[PDB]
Amino acid sequence: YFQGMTEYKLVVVGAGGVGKSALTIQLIQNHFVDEYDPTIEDSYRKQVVIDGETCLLDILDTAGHEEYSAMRDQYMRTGEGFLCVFAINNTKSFEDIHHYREQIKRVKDSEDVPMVLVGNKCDLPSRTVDTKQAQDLARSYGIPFIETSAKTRQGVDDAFYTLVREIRKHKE
Amino acid sequence: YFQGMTEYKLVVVGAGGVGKSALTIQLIQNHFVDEYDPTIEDSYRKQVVIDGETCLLDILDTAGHSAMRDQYMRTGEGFLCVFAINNTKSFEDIHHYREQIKRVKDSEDVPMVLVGNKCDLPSRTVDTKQAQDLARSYGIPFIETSAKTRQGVDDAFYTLVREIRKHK
Amino acid sequence: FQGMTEYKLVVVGAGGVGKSALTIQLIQNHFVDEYDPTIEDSYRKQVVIDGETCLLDILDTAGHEEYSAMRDQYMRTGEGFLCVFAINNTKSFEDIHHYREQIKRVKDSEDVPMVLVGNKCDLPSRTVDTKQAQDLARSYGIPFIETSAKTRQGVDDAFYTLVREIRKHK
Amino acid sequence: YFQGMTEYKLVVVGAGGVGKSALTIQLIQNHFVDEYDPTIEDSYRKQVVIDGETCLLDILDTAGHEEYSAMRDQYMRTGEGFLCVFAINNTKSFEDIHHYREQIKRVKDSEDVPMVLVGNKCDLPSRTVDTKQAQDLARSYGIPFIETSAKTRQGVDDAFYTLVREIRKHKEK
Amino acid sequence: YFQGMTEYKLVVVGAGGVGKSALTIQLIQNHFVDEYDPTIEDSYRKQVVIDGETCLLDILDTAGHEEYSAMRDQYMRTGEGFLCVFAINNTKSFEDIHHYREQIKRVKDSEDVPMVLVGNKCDLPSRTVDTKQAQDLARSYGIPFIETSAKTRQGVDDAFYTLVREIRKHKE
Amino acid sequence: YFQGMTEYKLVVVGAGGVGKSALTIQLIQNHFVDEYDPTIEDSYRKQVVIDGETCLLDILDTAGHEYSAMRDQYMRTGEGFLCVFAINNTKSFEDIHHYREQIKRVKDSEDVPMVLVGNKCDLPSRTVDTKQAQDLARSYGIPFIETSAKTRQGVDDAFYTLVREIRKHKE
Ligand SMILES: Nc1nc2c(ncn2[C@@H]2O[C@H](COP(=O)(O)OP(=O)(O)NP(=O)(O)O)[C@@H](O)[C@H]2O)c(=O)[nH]1
Ligand SMILES: Nc1nc2c(ncn2[C@@H]2O[C@H](COP(=O)(O)OP(=O)(O)NP(=O)(O)O)[C@@H](O)[C@H]2O)c(=O)[nH]1
Ligand SMILES: Nc1nc2c(ncn2[C@@H]2O[C@H](COP(=O)(O)OP(=O)(O)NP(=O)(O)O)[C@@H](O)[C@H]2O)c(=O)[nH]1
Ligand SMILES: Nc1nc2c(ncn2[C@@H]2O[C@H](COP(=O)(O)OP(=O)(O)NP(=O)(O)O)[C@@H](O)[C@H]2O)c(=O)[nH]1
Ligand SMILES: Nc1nc2c(ncn2[C@@H]2O[C@H](COP(=O)(O)OP(=O)(O)NP(=O)(O)O)[C@@H](O)[C@H]2O)c(=O)[nH]1
Ligand SMILES: Nc1nc2c(ncn2[C@@H]2O[C@H](COP(=O)(O)OP(=O)(O)NP(=O)(O)O)[C@@H](O)[C@H]2O)c(=O)[nH]1
Ligand SMILES: [Mg+2]
Ligand SMILES: [Mg+2]
Ligand SMILES: [Mg+2]
Ligand SMILES: [Mg+2]
Ligand SMILES: [Mg+2]
Ligand SMILES: [Mg+2]
Repeated sequence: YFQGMTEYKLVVVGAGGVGKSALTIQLIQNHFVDEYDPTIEDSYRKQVVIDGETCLLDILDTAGHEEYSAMRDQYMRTGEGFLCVFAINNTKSFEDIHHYREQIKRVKDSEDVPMVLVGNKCDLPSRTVDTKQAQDLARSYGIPFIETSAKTRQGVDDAFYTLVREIRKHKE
Repeated sequence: YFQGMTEYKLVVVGAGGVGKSALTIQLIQNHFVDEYDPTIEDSYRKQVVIDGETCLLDILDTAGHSAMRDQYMRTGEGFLCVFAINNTKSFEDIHHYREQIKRVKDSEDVPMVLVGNKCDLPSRTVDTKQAQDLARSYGIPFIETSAKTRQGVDDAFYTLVREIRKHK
Repeated sequence: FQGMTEYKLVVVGAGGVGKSALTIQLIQNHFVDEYDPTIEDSYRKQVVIDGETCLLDILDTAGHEEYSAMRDQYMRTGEGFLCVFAINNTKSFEDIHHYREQIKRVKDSEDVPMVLVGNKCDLPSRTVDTKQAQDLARSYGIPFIETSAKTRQGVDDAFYTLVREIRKHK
Repeated sequence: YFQGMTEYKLVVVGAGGVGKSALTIQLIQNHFVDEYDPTIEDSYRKQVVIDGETCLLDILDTAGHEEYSAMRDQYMRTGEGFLCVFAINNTKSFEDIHHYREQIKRVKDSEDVPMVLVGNKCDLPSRTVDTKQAQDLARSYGIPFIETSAKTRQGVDDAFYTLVREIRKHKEK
Repeated sequence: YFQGMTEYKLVVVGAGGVGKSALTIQLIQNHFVDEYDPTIEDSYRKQVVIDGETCLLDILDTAGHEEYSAMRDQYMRTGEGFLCVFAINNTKSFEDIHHYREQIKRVKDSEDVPMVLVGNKCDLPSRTVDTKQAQDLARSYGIPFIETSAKTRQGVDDAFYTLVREIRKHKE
Repeated sequence: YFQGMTEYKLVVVGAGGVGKSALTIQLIQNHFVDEYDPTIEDSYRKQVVIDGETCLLDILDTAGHEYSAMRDQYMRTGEGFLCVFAINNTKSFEDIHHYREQIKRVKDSEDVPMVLVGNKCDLPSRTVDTKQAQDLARSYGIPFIETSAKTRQGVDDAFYTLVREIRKHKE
């Protein structure tokens, strides 16, 4: 019997300063955070309707650089789906993506972990990572790619909702 | 791909005067209709959330008292079979509604809920136990309702949606 | 703001008083006619109470349970308690004292958010008068609400009132 | 041009103790008030959907007996529709209804004022006003009658929603 | 009396590849479809509140080039309002608009059919159709013009809600 | 006791043509108004959820250039103010200090909930630098948000941020 809404555990990962927090806060509060306040670990909750199903999103916002690596392994084990975020004006953040992905696959001992590749800050004019390169990378992993802006809200709901759909597909 | 909410086609049947319209209008408008205006055929819609899933209920309210009857039985996915707990004849009619539905749909396992309406009234002629035994014999849920007090109204419709979902 | 406020509610009272039926009416808008004894079950629902969005975590307990350290442990997680009796069952009403003492013991406090709930008000076999229950609640400084899980009278109100009691305490 | 939801100013009137406040608080908070705390004047707001239209209910809960009569005139002038409440166990409250209706018509200087007759406390066993008598009275005025219980919530939404429907009919005249 | 929400039958028309599907999917799923999968015929539904009225939108997503022309006439007869979509980087799609409009008017035997002119892909830098020219075209038909991006979601709700308002004006 | 949702009286001020109406209509109707129809006075309402609290927003849309007793009246009744300039209109930005001083004078307070709004951020012809606006907002101790009534960038955020500023002030 139904005891309450389905819950999804989402984890947002990626390099320092790519906009992990800004994406999450835009989703939760409809607020753009202009300041750069480095994260240690924050967790958020939101109830949404996706494809006609009520969902409770539990979202873990992670540090760009995680010092205690056992803590990183713990959230990778518990997370059901991952947003892997880079910034489209930060080539290094893009090159870091494969490390996040490998870490997740290693910890979960699986090649098929729900994930979405997110190219954030698409509102900025100084793009250094081409859409084509990101799409090719996502295709090589068999995952969706979405361009986002925490500032304009382009793609924000879509990135989170797409990840829930990937989790749902994986469980079906 | 998701093209919009799930739709459920529900049909409310039973003898004249048992409260089919009053149940439906209570669900849709939160209004109790005190007058008895016999129905020909009316259809209503409401979006609800049941067990975390959004769905569009299409509800067909039928006349108590035949090609038109067959047509709505064919299109219906689930049926509320309503009698009034102060009307023994309406209860005895339930067997006929059930057989008609099974015949038309060519199925033994058609989502249905047995509804004993007007449970607010003191002059009960149909025992709860008798209705429960009948529902058990059909393998369907039984619910007592009052379109006047709203007791069991949402439950009757939501239960029927749950029966459709089980069947699908 | 990291998301809605959560409230941990625990439903206690004697065997058969309608703790599960009240909870399932809240969650599913369904009346359960069958009596399936509970050990421990948990439910969740988001509601709006006094303009504030709340996530309710509801723990539905066993009415017949000997001393358990494990019982004490889950009860200690509760922020507020519905203490339920049935208005046709005098012994369930007399057992309310025991539930109240248990809650005070486990929470190690005299001031625990609670609501007294007199369930099955639809039945003709009332043995506990409204005034007696109101007097008991007044003696504890808590609200009394009469409910019927069958008609749904007072169901939302019992849970929402408990949330208001928790908010007052915080 | 849409500037936000339509607002309806609803006023709840009737004799002392008939359950005006209990009805309103049941609507607003889903809470039954067992205590009898006599009202002076309180205002409540709730957004609801009625017949597919979103609207803001501004509800003025009044005193049974209003001492300052200019204050009474003021809310009757501003009110767009009125719930006239009696209690089904209180014959005097029912006999008062005609006078509340006449007071409203006098203040508004109109014969066609949106109103609903509400017979409250229908959960109680010692009924002194028969349903038929209330229905006959409502029919004589051309208005809806609804039986309510602020305790069980029977008819509560219906009473308020029906009044909004009466206001809409009057406005669409 | 009231038997449940008002239903509006909306039809999305225009040249191949202008973003008819992408607009509809953005509205329904808050998802941007990056791939180009040519449509035959798809129908979608959504309940929304527009100007305080609860509406059930039935949206018919059409093919750019309709081969069976009796099928085209049938959906034009049943549709209550039309989004006529072009892409602001595709001059040909803009020059085609008058053909779609004439088809609709011919089938409905009316000069007063609820319609909105939609200039889609306004996120792209390679604009070939000037806003002023589109506004002038809309003005010549007596209909609203809205610039949209199925990608950023700019104007998407507005285009559909504006069409519902046009239908309501025609019904009253 | 709870009598229904909390109401917030918001007032939108700023020079003629900066997009006060367009911002408000975007919020209320999800509609971008392309035409320039000068405002006299309009009031709008919307119920929203902000940080888990249901709020009724009462929004007063004002004339760029005002009868000054009428101006004083809405400034007295307003609980919070969006002070709007257009990022392509230097003069509208220079006017901001006058609106702020008027509000502080009328409300006889140095601590009035306000948000500085740089509107039309979709346009390419920017004449007011973000740094200058941020410095000005910081000098007043208020939030700064860039908006576009056209793209809807920042629109909800401007109004919701102002409600959060009012809530902070009311404790
Ligand atoms: N223009 C623009 N700036 C953005 C966007 N997302 C984030 N930023 C900015 O980039 C900076 C870093 O954002 P932040 O969310 O803190 O990054 P983070 O990835 O959470 N960092 P950390 O790993 O240290 O926790 C902030 O100044 C923020 O305003 C975006 O989409 N567009
Ligand atoms: N007391 C009470 N009266 C009820 C209840 N349900 C319906 N009624 C009353 O019974 C009468 C008939 O109800 P109605 O809805 O019209 O019945 P129906 O089954 O739709 N009739 P038909 O088959 O002619 O369309 C009315 O006077 C109505 O108010 C109920 O639960 N309790
Ligand atoms: N008439 C009526 N029966 C009720 C009501 N609430 C519960 N019941 C019935 O009482 C029986 C026991 O209810 P239930 O919810 O299982 O009780 P419980 O308090 O959860 N029992 P346990 O402690 O063993 O888990 C069931 O048959 C149920 O239908 C009520 O308000 N009215
Ligand atoms: N049983 C029952 N009691 C009710 C009902 N409505 C109100 N009461 C009770 O009757 C008493 C008076 O109710 P209240 O709402 O204060 O009445 P009022 O009309 O607002 N009084 P006043 O005119 O002084 O403000 C309270 O004790 C209340 O609990 C009802 O439907 N059922
Ligand atoms: N950048 C951008 N691309 C868009 C936009 N809308 C659509 N596209 C892209 O344009 C292509 C065609 O879009 P699609 O929705 O299939 O077009 P259509 O009008 O439905 N095609 P058809 O008539 O064949 O069914 C896809 O690659 C899609 O991603 C938009 O607003 N911006
Ligand atoms: N590109 C763009 N144009 C905008 C934006 N906001 C407003 N405009 C345009 O600017 C013009 C003036 O907008 P309007 O809302 O009337 O300004 P106002 O500040 O309310 N004027 P007034 O003080 O006379 O009432 C209109 O043509 C409108 O479309 C925006 O964010 N971007
Ligand atoms: Mg961070
Ligand atoms: Mg009928
Ligand atoms: Mg139990
Ligand atoms: Mg009162
Ligand atoms: Mg297509
Ligand atoms: Mg203006």
